Amino acid sequence: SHLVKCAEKEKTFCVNGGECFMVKSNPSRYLCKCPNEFTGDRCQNYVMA
Amino acid sequence: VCPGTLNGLSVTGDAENQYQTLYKLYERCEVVMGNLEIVLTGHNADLSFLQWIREVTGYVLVAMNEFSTLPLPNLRVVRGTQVYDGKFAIFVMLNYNTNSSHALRQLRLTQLTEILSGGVYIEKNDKLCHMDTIDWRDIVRDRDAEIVVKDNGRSCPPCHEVCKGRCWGPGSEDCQTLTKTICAPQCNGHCFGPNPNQCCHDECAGGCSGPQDTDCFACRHFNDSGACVPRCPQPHTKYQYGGVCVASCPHNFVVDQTSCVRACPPDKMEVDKNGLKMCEPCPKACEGTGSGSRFQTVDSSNIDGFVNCTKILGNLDFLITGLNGDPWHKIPALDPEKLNVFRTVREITGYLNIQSWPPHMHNFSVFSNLTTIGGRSLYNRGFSLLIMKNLNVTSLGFRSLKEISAGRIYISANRQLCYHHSLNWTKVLRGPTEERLDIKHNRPRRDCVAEGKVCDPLCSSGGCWGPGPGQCLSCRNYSRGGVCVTHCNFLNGEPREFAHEAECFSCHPECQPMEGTATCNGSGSDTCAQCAHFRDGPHCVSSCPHGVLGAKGPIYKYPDVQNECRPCHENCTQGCKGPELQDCL
Amino acid sequence: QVCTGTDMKLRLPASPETHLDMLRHLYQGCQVVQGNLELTYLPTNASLSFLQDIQEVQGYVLIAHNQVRQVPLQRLRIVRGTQLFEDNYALAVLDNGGGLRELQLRSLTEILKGGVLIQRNPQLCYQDTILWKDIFHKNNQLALTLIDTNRSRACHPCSPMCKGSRCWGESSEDCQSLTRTVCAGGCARCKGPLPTDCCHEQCAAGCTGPKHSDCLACLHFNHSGICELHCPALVTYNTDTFESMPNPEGRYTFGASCVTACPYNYLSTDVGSCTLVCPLHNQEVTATQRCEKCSKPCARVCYGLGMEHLREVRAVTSANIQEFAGCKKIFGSLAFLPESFDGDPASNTAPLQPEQLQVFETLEEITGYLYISAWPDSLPDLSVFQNLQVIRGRILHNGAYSLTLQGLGISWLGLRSLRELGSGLALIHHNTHLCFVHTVPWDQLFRNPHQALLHTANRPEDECVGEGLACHQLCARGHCWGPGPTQCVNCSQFLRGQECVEECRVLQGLPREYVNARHCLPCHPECQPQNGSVTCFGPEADQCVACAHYKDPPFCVARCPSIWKFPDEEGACQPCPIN
Ligand SMILES: *[C@@H]1O[C@H](CO)[C@@H](O[C@@H]2O[C@H](CO)[C@@H](O[C@@H]3O[C@H](CO)[C@@H](O)[C@H](O[C@H]4O[C@H](CO)[C@@H](O)[C@H](O)[C@@H]4O)[C@@H]3O)[C@H](O)[C@H]2NC(C)=O)[C@H](O)[C@H]1NC(C)=O
Ligand SMILES: *[C@@H]1O[C@H](CO)[C@@H](O[C@@H]2O[C@H](CO)[C@@H](O)[C@H](O)[C@H]2NC(C)=O)[C@H](O)[C@H]1NC(C)=O
Ligand SMILES: *[C@@H]1O[C@H](CO)[C@@H](O[C@@H]2O[C@H](CO)[C@@H](O)[C@H](O)[C@H]2NC(C)=O)[C@H](O)[C@H]1NC(C)=O
Ligand SMILES: *[C@@H]1O[C@H](CO)[C@@H](O)[C@H](O)[C@H]1NC(C)=O
Ligand SMILES: *[C@@H]1O[C@H](CO)[C@@H](O)[C@H](O)[C@H]1NC(C)=O
Ligand SMILES: *[C@@H]1O[C@H](CO)[C@@H](O)[C@H](O)[C@H]1NC(C)=O
Ligand SMILES: *[C@@H]1O[C@H](CO)[C@@H](O)[C@H](O)[C@H]1NC(C)=O
Ligand SMILES: *[C@@H]1O[C@H](CO)[C@@H](O)[C@H](O)[C@H]1NC(C)=O
Repeated sequence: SHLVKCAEKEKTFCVNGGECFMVKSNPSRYLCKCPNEFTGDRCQNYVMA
Repeated sequence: VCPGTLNGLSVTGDAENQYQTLYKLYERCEVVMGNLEIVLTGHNADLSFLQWIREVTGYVLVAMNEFSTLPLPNLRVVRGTQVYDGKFAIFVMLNYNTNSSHALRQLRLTQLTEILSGGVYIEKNDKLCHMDTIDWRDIVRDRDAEIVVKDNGRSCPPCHEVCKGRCWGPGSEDCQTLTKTICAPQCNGHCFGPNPNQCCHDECAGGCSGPQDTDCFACRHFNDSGACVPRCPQPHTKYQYGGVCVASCPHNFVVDQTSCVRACPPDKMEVDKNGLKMCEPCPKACEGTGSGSRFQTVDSSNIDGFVNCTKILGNLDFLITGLNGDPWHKIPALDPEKLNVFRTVREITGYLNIQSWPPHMHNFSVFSNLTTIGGRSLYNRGFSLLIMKNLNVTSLGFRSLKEISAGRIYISANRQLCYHHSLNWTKVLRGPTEERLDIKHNRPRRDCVAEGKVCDPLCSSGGCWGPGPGQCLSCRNYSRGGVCVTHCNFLNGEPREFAHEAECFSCHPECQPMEGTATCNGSGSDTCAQCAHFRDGPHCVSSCPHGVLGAKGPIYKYPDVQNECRPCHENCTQGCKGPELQDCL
Repeated sequence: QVCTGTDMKLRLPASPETHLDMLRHLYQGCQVVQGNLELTYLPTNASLSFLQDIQEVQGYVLIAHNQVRQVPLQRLRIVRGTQLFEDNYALAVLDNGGGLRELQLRSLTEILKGGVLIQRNPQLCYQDTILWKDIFHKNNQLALTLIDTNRSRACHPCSPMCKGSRCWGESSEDCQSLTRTVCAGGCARCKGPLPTDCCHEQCAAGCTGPKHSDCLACLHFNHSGICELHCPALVTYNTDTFESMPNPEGRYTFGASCVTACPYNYLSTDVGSCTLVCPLHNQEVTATQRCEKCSKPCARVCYGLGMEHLREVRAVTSANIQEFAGCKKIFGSLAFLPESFDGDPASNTAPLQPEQLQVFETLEEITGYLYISAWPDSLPDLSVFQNLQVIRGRILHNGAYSLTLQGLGISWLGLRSLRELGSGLALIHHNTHLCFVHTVPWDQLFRNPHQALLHTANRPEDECVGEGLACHQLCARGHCWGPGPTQCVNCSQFLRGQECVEECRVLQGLPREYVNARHCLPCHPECQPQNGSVTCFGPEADQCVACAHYKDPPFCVARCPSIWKFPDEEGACQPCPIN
């Protein structure tokens, strides 16, 4: 698709999950795909109920 | 009405988990209290649940997903109170598959009438048609806002002839309706007709049905029982609370010039009056964390701001990244001993949210002096107390907590948490609790009782926060400070006491202990049944006074045969043995 | 360009000799009048050119008992009617017989409240030719007009070029403009018969274009050229975050426009309103002044005439003078009339005595005016008010005067402490014995560009010289309130206890003193006089150069105390060994 894996100096952006991605988009745009139990822009919060 | 999200292109789980989360949040939502974010949605998603959204408080983001149409036919107002990149209220980016099998071709925003703040960004969409056929300046309120609508489609069809060159799609049902760029020169806003006498009211948003302050889709400021106004009635009068006019301010908010606010201005303090609190012209500005503040969690660089804090003006969040560190910002892990800085806090005005705690701490004893949790600011919706997934905690420990002023409780998934089963929440959470507790997946009652993890026999039917005396909400018989007892030392015991408000208080040091009756009726020198030593008027003393300076200068008294004290002769030195001149020392 | 006008109705001028100058000082340079515009009792061919700039009157316009042929108000656009002349009238033209021949009100297109009363003017032409219905606002009004046509003059018809024969005068420039009764659809105001000529709904008099920036006069408030329904709040509210904030663009409400601060002599409020009187359950607090709310029972306040229980009371009398005992600031005015110092056979009230006037000895500030038209013949001055510093003039006598003295047997004013006249004119006339008026630096008492002193019929300057009446030779710049060394405005030498002298007795004399800034003060009784040198450094026993009696180390003392101390060989006090 339109995403690639974060470089080793960038991978610490996402927490708890670690699935950090970069948008291929002139400024840098950081994504993370969180585990089922985590949410928020960096996966920092638990999912309720 | 539903809460919004703030994920910034991040997603939770796989394609089906992402759809089910999006579906449940917006299933029957009319007004989004935050942002509307649709990111990485699959081509097989049924998005018809979005047909009921009419108003969005923040921004609308649709990015890197594939589906033919965006079904928002009833969205009129985007308020833009939160703006993506600081520029754009509507953000549409890269919505097509790189193999061209699926892509977003139509937005279907046929009723979008006003954007009150921010611009429009629609860029890099190879199959998205009719974006250069929309008069976006008829929709955007702010003349200085940036609009970027460029690389969208190549071989797109023309608009239907009835659309007059402006449309959302290839048909009459998709034509754009203009409300501002077709007005009489006098209106300076949206209209409901071409005549100078058909302009909408200044206080109305999203278009109007007539020229009045009630014939409007949405209000720009306050809604006063159907009327849109720039301010609520001033000295009948009404209070300004969250975009509506109300007869009285909620009990958990403080009044500042007829407005209800979460906290007072920098130059005012909260003062208790009759029922409600008011802001008056201060104490240390101990600000909280979470949404609306500078940081998301208590951490190794943030916890120092709570030294000598008694009242937190905001929320108190403990997230995993505030305990184990955060390498992305070079923040070291938090020293568990520094959590004792919260033992001085008596009130939190917002919510208390604990998602992680140190592995060697089995309770929350650092909050044992906490008496009130406020509901002025809630975690998402409803919840003002949140304790979840703490796998080493066996008791709550909130000894002093007597009131939660508003909101809901979320205590769940704490596999070791035990004593809370006995806790009578109706005496802690103000108002009805049947629909507000949500307590699930903690240590089973079966195993909690079977292992003997229950509260002391002197503890009342109100319940408790832990295993021992002083952790109960109330006790069956008497207290001695925090700790509860079977009885007071009134008629027996080495120290002796008296009753006051079901607590035991000691008798004056000079009080004579009684046998068969109460030793004293108070802690004073004049509240005892008998004097242990010498009597000086109504007060019992260890000896008669000598060298005392009063209204007439030095005062000296002598004891009698019954140990009562009497004044010495007016011509004595440093005392006497009697009332006569020859009795002087 | 803003002034408050007058409040005379049909009453006679206080001073017919200065009446035209009173009107000229209040109105010369004004474009907006905050009160009533009253042009009454004018002489034939009066110099009325100072009225040509007025565009707005917030109250009523009264023109009455004048001998002048025309009044130059061609620029007046709007009369708002916030105060009405009698029952439901905003424009009143009465008994102008010389007399008026033409109204010439060319610019007048709007009256927001009240009718038109034009009666007994047996020279006026066109009062019955004007379509007064186009001038009355669209909003519901009684819109009553009483037009007297008994002009007794052969007036020419409106210029042959005047469409519909509607005009203010005999010339082609005098035609009435129609801006309401000729508009398309529902428009209250327009430039012409087309829908495209309609004015913005916040315009009052009319407009030069369709926008709320094109109005000739604003219907509600003028926000720096933009006509708006409300003036921007000082403090705003966020409905999404539940917080209050200061507004960087917030403004104060003053008359019918927005300002960044209240004008001098006006009290600010927490809602942005600029007022003269604080609302109920508030206090007046200084910094510039503002009104603040009471968080506990409000402090005791002294009130004068026109305020609270004295609103209907005309003057201070023996039945109310005791209400000012112990007061420093009076909220209201003071008036002393012939009725104050004489008897009242109907109310059974005794006359005031000179000994009762002493209740004002503690008075420092008056919020209204000071009007004295009677005063005891045994008092050669106004020394009862020698401690009066500030007269605010928030309430003015007849709407114009804050300090007025009429017909008093006074030799000099004597108002020593007076340093400010916050607003209003000063009127001093018919005081046949009064000399010290030209000796007062009146230019240092006034604050507003529209203030001046008006005087006539007082003691001539040549008689002041012939009787030897002049300022004491120590008075700075020759400025004084009376002939005595205690009555200078300021002095070149030493001030003592409010009495100017050439020398402070520091180096010579039986008593000895010390200098502190411009004042000369006595030394402590225990200080030893030094012949040709300094005796003390201040008023205390421990500030002496040498002791007159005994030296007790912490201070000079008459005798050693009996702690028990004894005099030693050097003249000092030491603790005794016997205790
Ligand atoms: C709302 O408030 C605004 C701002 O206060 C107000 O606009 C102002 O109107 C006055 C009206 O006189 C303007 O004053 C002019 O200033 C220019 C400066 O060069 C002068 O040349 C003008 O002189 C004319 O009038 C004189 C009167 O005697 C004549 O002698 C002379 O020959 C000229 O004809 C005049 O003094 C002022 O400049 C503006 N201010 C701004 C910022 O535009 C407005 O009128 C208020 N009302 C409405 C409905 O908007
Ligand atoms: C102003 O607030 C009132 C409620 O006090 C709104 O009236 C409600 O509107 C919803 C819209 O679907 C209806 O379902 C409710 O039944 C209405 N309530 C009542 C009592 O009629 C009104 O629409 C709001 N107006 C604006 C512009 O926001
Ligand atoms: C313990 O819990 C019960 C509910 O299980 C509480 O019962 C309340 O009893 C009062 C008696 O007048 C009723 O008015 C309330 O409506 C009842 N509450 C509910 C939710 O039904 C009882 O108050 C609690 N006891 C203590 C000591 O906390
Ligand atoms: C306030 O903070 C300082 C920081 O060292 C601390 O020493 C002091 O004891 C605190 N005061 C109180 C009342 O706790
Ligand atoms: C709270 O935790 C401490 C941690 O060592 C523990 O010693 C204590 O037993 C716990 N207290 C209660 C009342 O459960
Ligand atoms: C209140 O705070 C002090 C601070 O150390 C603590 O010792 C005490 O146990 C607290 N009281 C309760 C009831 O938890
Ligand atoms: C006043 O005007 C009326 C208008 O018709 C007239 O009849 C009446 O005679 C006039 N009064 C006098 C004294 O002329
Ligand atoms: C008073 O007069 C003297 C004359 O030299 C001058 O120095 C001083 O500044 C004056 N003070 C005032 C308040 O006018």
